[PDB]
Amino acid sequence: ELTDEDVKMITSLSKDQQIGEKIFASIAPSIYGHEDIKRGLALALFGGEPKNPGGKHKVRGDINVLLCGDPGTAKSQFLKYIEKVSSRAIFTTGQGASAVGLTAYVQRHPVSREWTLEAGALVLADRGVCLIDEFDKMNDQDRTSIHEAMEQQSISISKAGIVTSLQARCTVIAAANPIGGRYDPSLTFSENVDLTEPIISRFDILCVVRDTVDPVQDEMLARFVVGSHVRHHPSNKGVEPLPQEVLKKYIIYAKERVHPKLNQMDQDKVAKMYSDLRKESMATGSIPITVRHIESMIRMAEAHARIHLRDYVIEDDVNMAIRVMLESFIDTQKFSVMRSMRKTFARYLSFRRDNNELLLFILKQLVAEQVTYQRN
Amino acid sequence: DVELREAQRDYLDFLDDEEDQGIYQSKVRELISDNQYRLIVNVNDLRRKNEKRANRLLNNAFEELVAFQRALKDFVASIDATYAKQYEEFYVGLEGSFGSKHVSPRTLTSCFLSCVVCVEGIVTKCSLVRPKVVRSVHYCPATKKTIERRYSDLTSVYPTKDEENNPLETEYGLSVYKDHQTITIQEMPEKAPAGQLPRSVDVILDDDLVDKAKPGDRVQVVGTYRCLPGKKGGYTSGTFRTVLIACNVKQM
Ligand SMILES: Nc1ncnc2c1ncn2[C@@H]1O[C@H](COP(=O)(O)OP(=O)(O)OP(=O)(O)O)[C@@H](O)[C@H]1O
Ligand SMILES: [Mg+2]
Repeated sequence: ELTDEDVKMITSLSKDQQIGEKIFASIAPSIYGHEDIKRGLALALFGGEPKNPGGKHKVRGDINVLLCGDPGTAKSQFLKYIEKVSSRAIFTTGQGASAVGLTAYVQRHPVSREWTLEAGALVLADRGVCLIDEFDKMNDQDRTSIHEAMEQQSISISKAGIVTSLQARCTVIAAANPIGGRYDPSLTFSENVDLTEPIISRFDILCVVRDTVDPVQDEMLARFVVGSHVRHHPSNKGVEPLPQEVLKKYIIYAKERVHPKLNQMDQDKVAKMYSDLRKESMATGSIPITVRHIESMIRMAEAHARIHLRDYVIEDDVNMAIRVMLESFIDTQKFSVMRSMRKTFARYLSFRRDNNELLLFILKQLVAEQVTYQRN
Repeated sequence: DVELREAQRDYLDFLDDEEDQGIYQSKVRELISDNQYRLIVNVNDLRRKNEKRANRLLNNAFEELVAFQRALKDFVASIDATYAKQYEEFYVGLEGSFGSKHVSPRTLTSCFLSCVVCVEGIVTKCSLVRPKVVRSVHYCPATKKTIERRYSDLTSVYPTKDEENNPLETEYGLSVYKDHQTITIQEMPEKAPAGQLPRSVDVILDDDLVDKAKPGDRVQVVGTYRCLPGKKGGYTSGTFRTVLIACNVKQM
């Protein structure tokens, strides 16, 4: 895929001034809705900027994503699309139904009969994407291996005689279901998922996919899937999404060439925002905000800049990264704290969110309240 | 053989310990009094008395040990011929401070072949003790003839028919066997590097040492390191199988 004069093509639409919306809408075109999840996956695809000040502070440039949601919401579809669209992308499942496991080992390969070091799946995706379905059904050793990979960005093997440490700088995109098969907003995120706090603490974006009964959305999704079934019958075999091949060409060029530097970030705004969030979160019995959240916001701002190839993070990039990080952090909170932080930080969470979207959301909330009152 | 005669004379002079502290004369008196036919000699004594002899013994183990054992047999005959006649051969064990030879199975490189090595290790294998024949006696009922055949230590033909094809019935009782065993020793896990697998080495024990060490015991084996041959064949690979022909086994 080493072409030339396609740098012109990528730059030609790079200046479109709305390419962000195009790319965010050009992820998994077979999945309706879930726009925020698509945005998060785009940011994960383009990635951040790994930096190790001196040689003693290793900071990962990846953006790990965890999609926790009740079943029947196309999480595995997102993971499979990422598998399809991203080079050096591998897919594995918490169950043993995956070709390659998460943990390293050494053995004679069954077909080649040769003694080889089967590196864990995470290692195979050394510079790519590792998709982990059924993230909440892993083994103890699988959990330990994912923890090691996410924490230290490497794997240490001492199985037979191989005392080695080989690095796995992967971006983990995971899919999981809530405990009991249904996500209950009355409980915080960290407690309605079969995952310990340290594991969840290493994910930069948490997407809480909820299947709530809604006649309009239900009808729209039914039309979508039934039309897909019609169009893929054997006999018959607000922007425009980019073609997938051009999308991956753009991803390659951005991920390989442009390395945005945050010399224009407004430290004042970020510091005040962080202090306010700390005070608010501790004012309530809620999971607090920590430094790693600022780290994740920095990574997402760099990734968003990379999407636009700016080479210099701009105020709007920082604001969008803050929007995404605050959306995730708020949705991880319980029901009451959800509204508390929504109202307290509605300004931040409304960046680049036009009036029509908020008005439609509020009207839908009101009509749903009316429906519930009617049918009780 | 001038060299072998010199070696035997030097060894016999060393064993003739009356002008000196009388240590090894007392040791020979000990071995004869308690009815054993193997002597243990500290290498430090050889170094203190004759550095050339010690170096030759350590660097060329086989012939030097043969000369030392022959001198030992001569000395025990001189002190007492009655006991000396009982045993065909008098063996020797070594101990003391082995400067560069003291190694482990890991450090045991081919550089030490045909030398004297004092290895320390953990015993992993102790094979069943087998009687290896050294001298067979066969009796012919037809010809009334008893024929003795020797079997030199070549570490093979067993006669069954007389000259004119008279069956020979082996005389087990009058035949001479030496008990023999093979053990596998390993480097102590304490001193082995934490990463790689253990490294081991074989040891061959003749009489007086067949069961001196039991499986799973920390031992020190002093002996000769040599190469074993393959069986008769037109083609051979440069590979050789090496073992440690023990001259002494001690519990650490
Ligand atoms: N938003 C959507 N757009 C299009 N198709 C969808 C959407 N949500 C679900 N589907 C379809 O509904 C079915 C269920 O989705 P899928 O099998 O991917 O479930 P899932 O979210 O991975 O569930 P689980 O957690 O049980 O594995 C699929 O056929 C999928 O194509
Ligand atoms: Mg699934």
